[PDB]
Amino acid sequence: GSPSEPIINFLEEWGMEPLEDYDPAQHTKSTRIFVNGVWTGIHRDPSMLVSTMRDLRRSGAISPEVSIIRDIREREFKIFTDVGRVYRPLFIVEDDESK
Amino acid sequence: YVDGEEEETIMIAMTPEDLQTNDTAKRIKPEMSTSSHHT
Amino acid sequence: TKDDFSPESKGFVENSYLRGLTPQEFFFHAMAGREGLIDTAVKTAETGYIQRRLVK
Amino acid sequence: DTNPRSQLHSVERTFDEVIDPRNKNRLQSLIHPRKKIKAVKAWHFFPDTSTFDQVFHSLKFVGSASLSKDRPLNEQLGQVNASILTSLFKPIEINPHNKWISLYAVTDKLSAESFRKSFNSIKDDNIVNRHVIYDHIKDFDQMFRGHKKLFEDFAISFDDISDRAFFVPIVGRLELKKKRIVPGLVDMVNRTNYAHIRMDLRNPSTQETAIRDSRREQYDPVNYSSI
Amino acid sequence: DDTITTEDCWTVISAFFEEKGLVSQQLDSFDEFMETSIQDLVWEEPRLILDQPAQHDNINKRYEIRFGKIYLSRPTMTEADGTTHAMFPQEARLRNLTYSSPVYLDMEKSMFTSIDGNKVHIGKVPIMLRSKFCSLRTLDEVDLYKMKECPYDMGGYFVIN
Amino acid sequence: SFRFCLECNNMLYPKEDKENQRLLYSCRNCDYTELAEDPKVYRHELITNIGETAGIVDDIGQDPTLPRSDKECPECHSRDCVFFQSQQRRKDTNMTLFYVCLNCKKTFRDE
Amino acid sequence: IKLYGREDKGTGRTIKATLPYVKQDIPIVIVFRALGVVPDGEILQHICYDENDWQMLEMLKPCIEEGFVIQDKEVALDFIGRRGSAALGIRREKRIQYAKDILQKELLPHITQEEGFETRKTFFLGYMVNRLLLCALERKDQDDRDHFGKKRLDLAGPLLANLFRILFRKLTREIYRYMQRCIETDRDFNLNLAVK
Amino acid sequence: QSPWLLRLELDRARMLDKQLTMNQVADKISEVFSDDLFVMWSEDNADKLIIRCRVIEEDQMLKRIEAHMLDLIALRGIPGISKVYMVKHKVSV
Amino acid sequence: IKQKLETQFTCLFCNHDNSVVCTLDKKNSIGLLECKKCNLSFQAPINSLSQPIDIYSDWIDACE
Amino acid sequence: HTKSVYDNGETLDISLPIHPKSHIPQGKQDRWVVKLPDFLDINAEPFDPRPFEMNVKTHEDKNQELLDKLIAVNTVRWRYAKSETGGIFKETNSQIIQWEDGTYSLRVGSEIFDMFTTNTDDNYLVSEHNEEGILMTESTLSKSVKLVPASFQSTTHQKLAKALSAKQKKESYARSVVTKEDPEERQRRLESQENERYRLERRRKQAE
Ligand SMILES: [Zn+2]
Ligand SMILES: [Zn+2]
Ligand SMILES: [Zn+2]
Repeated sequence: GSPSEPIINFLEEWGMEPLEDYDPAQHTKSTRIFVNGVWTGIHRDPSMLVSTMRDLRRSGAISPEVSIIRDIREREFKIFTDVGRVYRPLFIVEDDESK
Repeated sequence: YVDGEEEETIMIAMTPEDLQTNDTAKRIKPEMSTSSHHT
Repeated sequence: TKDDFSPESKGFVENSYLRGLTPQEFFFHAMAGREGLIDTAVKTAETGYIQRRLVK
Repeated sequence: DTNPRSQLHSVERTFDEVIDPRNKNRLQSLIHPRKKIKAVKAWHFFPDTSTFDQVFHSLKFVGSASLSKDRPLNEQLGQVNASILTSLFKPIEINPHNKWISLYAVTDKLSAESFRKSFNSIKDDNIVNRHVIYDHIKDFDQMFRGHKKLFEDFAISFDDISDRAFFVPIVGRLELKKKRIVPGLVDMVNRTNYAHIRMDLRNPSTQETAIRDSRREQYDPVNYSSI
Repeated sequence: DDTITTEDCWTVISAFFEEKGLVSQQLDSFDEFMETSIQDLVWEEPRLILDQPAQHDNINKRYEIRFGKIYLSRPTMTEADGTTHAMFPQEARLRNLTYSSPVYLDMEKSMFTSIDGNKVHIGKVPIMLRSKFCSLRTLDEVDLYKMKECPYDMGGYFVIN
Repeated sequence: SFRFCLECNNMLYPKEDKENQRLLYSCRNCDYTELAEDPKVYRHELITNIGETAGIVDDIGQDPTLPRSDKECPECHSRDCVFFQSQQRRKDTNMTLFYVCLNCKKTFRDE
Repeated sequence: IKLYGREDKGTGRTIKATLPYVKQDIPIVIVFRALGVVPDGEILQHICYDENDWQMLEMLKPCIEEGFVIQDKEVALDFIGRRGSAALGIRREKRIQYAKDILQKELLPHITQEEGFETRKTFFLGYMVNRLLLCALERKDQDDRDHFGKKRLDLAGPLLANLFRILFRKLTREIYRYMQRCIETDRDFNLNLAVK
Repeated sequence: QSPWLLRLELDRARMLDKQLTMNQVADKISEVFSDDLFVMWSEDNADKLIIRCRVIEEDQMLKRIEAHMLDLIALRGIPGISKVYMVKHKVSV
Repeated sequence: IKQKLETQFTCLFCNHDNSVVCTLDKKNSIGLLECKKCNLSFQAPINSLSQPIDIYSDWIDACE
Repeated sequence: HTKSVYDNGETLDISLPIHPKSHIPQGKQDRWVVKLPDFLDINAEPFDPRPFEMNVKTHEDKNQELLDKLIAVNTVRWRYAKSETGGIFKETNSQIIQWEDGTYSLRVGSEIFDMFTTNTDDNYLVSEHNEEGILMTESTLSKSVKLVPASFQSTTHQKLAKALSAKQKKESYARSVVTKEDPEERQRRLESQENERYRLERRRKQAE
């Protein structure tokens, strides 16, 4: 279990826009952002956001047991800091094309 | 670390030998020829 | 990968027991064995009840 | 860098390294850390002195209250329209439970244009008595959200001739939704608002001007402190 | 660089088991519980309130008590003769005792009136063995032998009766 | 598609004039009435194919779990593409493939 | 959020929403208006996110027709308040206040608990109805109940926390009862006797 | 009669597969509905096979009539027999 | 079709409990509350979604 | 045809006092609303080095001190600059940078924060007149602007990441203590005293 407040702070720092400023007609291509099952905002460049969140988690800025999930098909981006999630470790393959 | 929900969005090699592209006693590995390339 | 209908992707074990199974084949074979155990341990009670009603 | 002297030195270092916007060579010297793209134009970031006394609120229409969506209303008020840019809002509250906002605008294009031109050119001490009549249009339900911090939101206005950018504080956000008046309350509705409102432009009184200068003295005391 | 062999993978797995062990989830969950969860549960409803508009000169009196900090100790054993001493799990196993520690809560009382407090023992919580609040966490290999504890024992359980 | 009222945002139900013989969309919450452009009041599809290719996103080329082919793009003639089957998941759904180019990102078939 | 009506049966396919401390189900349009968004177009704006999908609009049409009878926020809240399982005979204003309470709290508590923050609740209701429609129109398979990423494990921590919450509430009630009994005698209780 | 029109487009391939005639469907509708509904049908050679109808506030009434028609118009066959298969049986004679 | 149902409401004139009967006619959109002891009759319009609690609340509002 | 509800024609002769503006927008009455991030603060007050030096606060919590240091060094400020000709001029430490692509960036010192602009319709700025209870419009808020750090290597982003990572690391509520006696001794001794005074009170009441 981890607090979700730093996650929300990081998301709001990197261009996430709240629900009160959201129009579904205007945002026909934005990604819904969920944090612990709560729809908290939207974003229009999910790739940079997920890259930044994953890099921060890999550097220790975010707790390693935080889940970062991007559903491209449903246009959703989910984050979980809940308690009770079963995880396992894996090696990381350098997937950067420019590297 | 990855949990079961995040596993649905990743692509996992089984062994580090799988990252790079006729004996009757050695086991046979999957070809995985459906895709031209794997990342 | 997604949308794979090849035999190895959907549970065909091409090795023998002497040759040795790969981890994917091992997991699929374990799934099938679990099916067998559940089926036996679930149908036993229905069979016993049918036998009792027939006897009575 | 917990030393207060170090923090002060960092502040003066940041103050001294400001690039002159007219210095094209130094502007081209600056490079984006990630984009690797040279700079084109620059503007100074300054606060606004004449507007700190007033109170500013960000007003938004929620849902069907959009003026663009209401096609007959937009056609009546003009397809930027000076009538929209010079509209008046009159909050009236009968009781805590019942509340709404009254909207007024200038139907005539010439009168609205003259009023907007007169209002946007106030730099002298001579104001013509523009007796402009405002007509009621529609009423909306309102909700208000307050900002815990003073400068939570700020709107930026630009000035190309001076190469500056003036920002103003935002106190709160007002949201409006379309309100359908109950047929059983139209008798009381007719006694609340008015069909017309006349606005008269007059020079501000000396006492009110002194009060506003005293309010502005918190920000700028060099040019506005009383003697 | 050089390629990564299977022996390198087993070195990484050995590092994992050197850091975590096999019962790390139990101990970590219990430590989280004892460290924060008890305090949060106490602060969930931190104010009991009793009011009495006495008229017997109207005096509206409110009586309210606040819950403060949680204090924990190492497990202790209290004998029939009245003495106390530090308890260890082997003694609890041999004498059919419960390996538990007292919990203390700060209660503050205030007497509100309008005309118009120290540590209280709230119970004993059983301690999970080899956790941060167990006596065997610190003991090294030699004192563990002197305490009749097996060094291969991993903890992660409680001793009730 | 159905239109909404321009003054109170409710649904515009169709209405027929007995005297004028015209199809009009009228809001039942007011007296607003707008002239209908088409006589297609209602249409029901017993067998439908919508949603088969409608499930497409512009960032589908960044998914690493999707297979990659070398089929020829009809527009820009690229040599890399990403394919997948039908997003509709009924029992009658075909097993045909939809290919997405990595430059123009359009959906095209192989037939 | 149940979807009543079988395929080609039961006339219209109405969508009724079950609410806590409410004896009978409620159509989605009435509760949507109760939250404070009356126009039907904006209800469809909240629910659907692509206007060209005529099928979901057709499926929402019976709900709009059923909810057309209610057209104001306050009558919607009153309708919520009649069925709220409270004591019979409560006045209209108190019923409306009870509906406001049962709507602000206990309706999606994980989102928020404060007043005037119901926009997120309306957006989440639209999201739930959208998911229900997407599954109902055979566009997606029903959720896998046996998926392991949707499960959680409770270790010693959470179990002991739940147990301690129950026991501490019992101890607090005992302290309350002893305090009530002791105030009869009017004594400066030690407070080390109330605690058991 | 009423200005409301009801026309339904039928799949040519499955209609030919079941070996059915448009006149047969028209007679079935006429029998079940007597003269309460006027019916017309496009011929065989039409590009799209269609059959219209006209009644003799009634939009909802026409919708209910269309739903009832789609539901319980039996062209031919034994009710209850959903599908039929052909099987070969090896018999010793 | 008139529907007659026995209700556990309390009359505000006779104070006797369990003596209130709700009679609603959906065809004419009307609802009648009759007291088995007081013999008083209360009439209020009803809608398609009406329930006896609606007429009871309407009677409560009318009484005050 | 929705007839106009208001036809009384009653009119108020209210006159509003208006002050001259130090600046006037040219060509368009457009303004951009910008949300204030946690790492950025606005100091409208003129920069006074001696009170600023005398009011630096030091806390035991390293994370709070680091956050205060970051927001203080990143705070938008301004001060009076004495010109070489003897005049006084307003000098600021913040600038706006526009790149070749047309995007805008807010610059304070060496730190650069990118701007993401989203078009907003029917959004305007108004001025509140509380003494008359009416709202006077000012201009139109066409675009909403969010401030985003330029890159990972920026010092502001690294300090924010460090502060947020070490903020959730410190978690210790329960405080240890040493028990020297039986915890139930107080309960039994007070029960004994209460039973004694109950007996005394019962005897007194029977004797009263
Ligand atoms: Zn209308
Ligand atoms: Zn292409
Ligand atoms: Zn009675």
